Amino acid sequence: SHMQEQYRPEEIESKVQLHWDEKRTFEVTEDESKEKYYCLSMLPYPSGRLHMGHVRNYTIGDVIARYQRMLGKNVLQPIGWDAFGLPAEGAAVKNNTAPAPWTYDNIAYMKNQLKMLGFGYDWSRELATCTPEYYRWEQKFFTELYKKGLVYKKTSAVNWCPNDQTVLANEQVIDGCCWRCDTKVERKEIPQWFIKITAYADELLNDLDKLDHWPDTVKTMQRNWIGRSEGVEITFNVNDYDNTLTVYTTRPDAFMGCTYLAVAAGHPLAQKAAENNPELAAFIDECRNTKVAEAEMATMEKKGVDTGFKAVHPLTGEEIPVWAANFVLMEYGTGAVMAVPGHDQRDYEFASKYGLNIKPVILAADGSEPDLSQQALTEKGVLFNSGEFNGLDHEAAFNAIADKLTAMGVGERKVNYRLRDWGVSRQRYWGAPIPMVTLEDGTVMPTPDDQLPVILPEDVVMDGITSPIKADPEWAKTTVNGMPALRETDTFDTFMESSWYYARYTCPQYKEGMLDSEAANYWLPVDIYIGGIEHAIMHLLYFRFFHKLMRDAGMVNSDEPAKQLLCQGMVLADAFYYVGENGERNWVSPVDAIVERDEKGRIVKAKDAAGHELVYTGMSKMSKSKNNGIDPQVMVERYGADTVRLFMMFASPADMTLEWQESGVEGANRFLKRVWKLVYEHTAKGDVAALNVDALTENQKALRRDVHKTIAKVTDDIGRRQTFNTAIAAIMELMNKLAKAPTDGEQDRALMQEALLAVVRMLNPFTPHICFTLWQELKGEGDIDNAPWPVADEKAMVEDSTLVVVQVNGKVRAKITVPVDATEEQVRERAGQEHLVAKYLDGVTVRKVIYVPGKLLNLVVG
RNA sequence: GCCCGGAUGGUGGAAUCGGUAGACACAAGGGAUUUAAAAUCCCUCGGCGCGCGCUGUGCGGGUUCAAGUCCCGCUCCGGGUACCA
Ligand SMILES: CC(C)C[C@H](N)C(=O)NS(=O)(=O)OC[C@H]1O[C@@H](n2cnc3c(N)ncnc32)[C@H](O)[C@@H]1O
Ligand SMILES: CCC[C@H](N)C(=O)N[C@@H]1[C@H](O)[C@@H](CO)O[C@H]1n1cnc2c(N)ncnc21
Ligand SMILES: [Mg+2]
Ligand SMILES: [Zn+2]
Repeated sequence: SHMQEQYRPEEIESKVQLHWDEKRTFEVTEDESKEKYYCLSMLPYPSGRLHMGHVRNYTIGDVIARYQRMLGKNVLQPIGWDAFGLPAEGAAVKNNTAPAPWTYDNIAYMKNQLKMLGFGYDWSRELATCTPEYYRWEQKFFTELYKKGLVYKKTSAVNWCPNDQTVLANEQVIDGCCWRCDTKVERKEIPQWFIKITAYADELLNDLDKLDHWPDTVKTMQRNWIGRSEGVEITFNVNDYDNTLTVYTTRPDAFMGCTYLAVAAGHPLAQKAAENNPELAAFIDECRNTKVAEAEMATMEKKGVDTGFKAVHPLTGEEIPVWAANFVLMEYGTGAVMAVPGHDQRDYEFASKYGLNIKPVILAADGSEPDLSQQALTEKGVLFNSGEFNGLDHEAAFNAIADKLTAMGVGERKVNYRLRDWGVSRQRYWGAPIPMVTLEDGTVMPTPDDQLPVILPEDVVMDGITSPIKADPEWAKTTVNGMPALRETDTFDTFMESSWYYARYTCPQYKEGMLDSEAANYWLPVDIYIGGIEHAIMHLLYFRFFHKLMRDAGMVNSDEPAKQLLCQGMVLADAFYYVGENGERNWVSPVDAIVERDEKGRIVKAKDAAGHELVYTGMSKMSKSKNNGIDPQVMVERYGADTVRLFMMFASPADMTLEWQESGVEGANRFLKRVWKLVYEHTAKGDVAALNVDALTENQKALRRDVHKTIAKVTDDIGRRQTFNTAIAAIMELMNKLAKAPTDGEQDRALMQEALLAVVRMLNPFTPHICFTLWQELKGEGDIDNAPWPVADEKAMVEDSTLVVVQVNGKVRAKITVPVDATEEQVRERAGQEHLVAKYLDGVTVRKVIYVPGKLLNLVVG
């Protein structure tokens, strides 16, 4: 029980971290007496090392968790591991191991790094998603979803390197060819399992209105991703072809100006025409090189070839040419469209290139015929050049042609969504196996309940090309309904495990079912959910979707999983690479790469310690993929966890995208030494007297105002705003004022006790290790972790005056202190007494006066 | 391409509901203690020409008494784009 002069983190931090582990401070149960607060950070993929992206996410959470703990609540802050994934396979092959032990090594290493950063997690509720204790229940749930009719199998496009005969990911393809071998990747239609997320398309879209504490950035992204759309599916007939063509459109009003139809590459009409036509056959085989990604679909030049078959326009009775094209999506809509080039900018460029007919049917705003020499007229208006449908407005023209095509019996109104169904089949090893069984009959059915879980074997060896569970034919064998059967070798998408980990944290050792609803509904829904903006759409839409499925199974009460979403900004860093000797992308770290910069700041050249011409790919999010992550363990060993934690929070507000930099860490270490020095000098003098409230000087009253005003600001900045940089900045101001304040008399040292006890509590969320020690030295009640959050004294914060700015034609000339209860006439009189104000008022008249109470006075002058 | 964000001194940022632009820090320069250094404490710090005047928040216009903040048109950079997680 003795404080050193010098602040030594290495001696303090490890000793306090053991105390938290041994006393089980952050381990919690479902306490009915206390108020719950579920503070959830998104669980990491165990890549190997942590990086400053991870540190920002998990400090932000731990700040809120420790803050909410000090408000007197039972705070659950869990931590787990999204263990399944693609990187584990490639790394296992490269390092000559299996994917399982590689993943458990990386979990072990990262568990240490998190513990040394001192995040108050509930380690008794730890989860690894690659263990069968976890994935047994999602398998069991998948079979339940099949029996409800929410699962179905269909053919879907997949990236396929033809030589190796393996399914590649989107990341594994680069610049057309495959990243291993010099051979072009091709689209391959392959049967896969899907879950009907479109069944909950409206509910996912509509419930965004109820999420008031989610940011509008994420909500509007999810609305646009789902893309609910009311329109008409119009059917056609073809001359020398039996099968009809159905097309979707939101603009049936412009149907009479439909000069041609565009068709997707993988449409069954195009296959019939390609038998005789040699150039059309070459176009379809060229569309094999089209990648499975919407980025490369639209960015490329919109090419096309005439099919030959002429579709009959049902209303006009005219033959129109069907065309193949590489900008028309297969899975969105039917496959084909009703291309109106006169009133669509995408179709206009297609019609202008190939010289197709451009028919105008919609009048302009003024009632005049449109001018379609330069561009299309996307706007909606009155019809003309459309037979019986002339004169009608957009609302009438929508209904008229819809009622006509419903009456004719070759058309119907339909609610189409952009949202496609969630394809969950993957053909890799390191994943939870899909519980489906193909019998010797030929019939497919779910794996029965007694045979679950379908355990993935960890003890294996991988060649790299084919999966071990696929390669060995003995694994698939089983016996269902008293006959031979072959279970599904496809494994789940890793989003499957991340779509219910939040629920399983409430009851992670529960052997009887998927969720213990007593425990689940106590904690759920999640109060604050903290992740990257990267997961705005993909994960967060599955996350919610899965909650609604679990609700309909009677597992959980709430309609939504998370109350508040806090999407922190991506921690950015530069990313370099060089092409290998066999076309393999070797990403070099920024530390290794020597760089020559521009005068503005941009990068021009990029060498490395070896000597390769590196390819600079701009700033990008820290990740092991691009090899630009910065390990915090170097800075933690040098400066301490608290220093690194405080710097991450001080550099920018949570939601803002930060470019990572080393310059700034020294300011945090200097600040903590100043806090340590002020308490050392204070406590060394001795104990303190009781504080006399109404016996202070004007300096002492003003100082105590700034103490309680900081408590009000820091409470608002942490609680409501999550602007931790301004909260920390506010405390830095107070510490500078406390340093200058003399602590000679008993009233000053009594004030300094209240100040330091307040400042140490306000810093505890950010820098918990140093504050735990200083709390004992200031002689507070128990541990700082469970100690109460400071409440500001409204009597202490009362002002006797306020600053008023004086402007003359919107430009500041003087500044004055004025009493709070002061009229506009008193402020004008005081403002006139200033010499810089009266300088510009002479020779001219006061035309208009603008006065903001207690803030600003602007004099408009002629 | 499409959807969603971002840009403020040498650098990260502040200004919370249209109202003092640059709080709080880092880096740099000079001064002070110091056996020299480390460590600590001071001073200066957007630009152009003074105990003053104009100008200044990525670029071009606009509204207003007042714009970093609101409106219209752009540039550049990030995130997602359905098999990275
Ligand atoms: C639920 C599941 C789908 C999550 C998934 N397992 C996952 O994302 N795993 S993880 O290892 O990549 O990250 C864990 C957390 O850290 C954030 N993060 C990652 N990189 C950065 C960065 N450069 N900057 C800021 N934050 C980053 C990320 O959003 C997440 O909250
Ligand atoms: C006045 C011009 C009318 C225009 N010609 C039109 O009908 N466009 C379709 C519809 O209006 C819109 C719905 O999002 O996208 C188009 N669309 C529908 N399905 C698809 C698809 N599979 N691929 C590309 N676009 C599509
Ligand atoms: Mg700049
Ligand atoms: Zn290949």
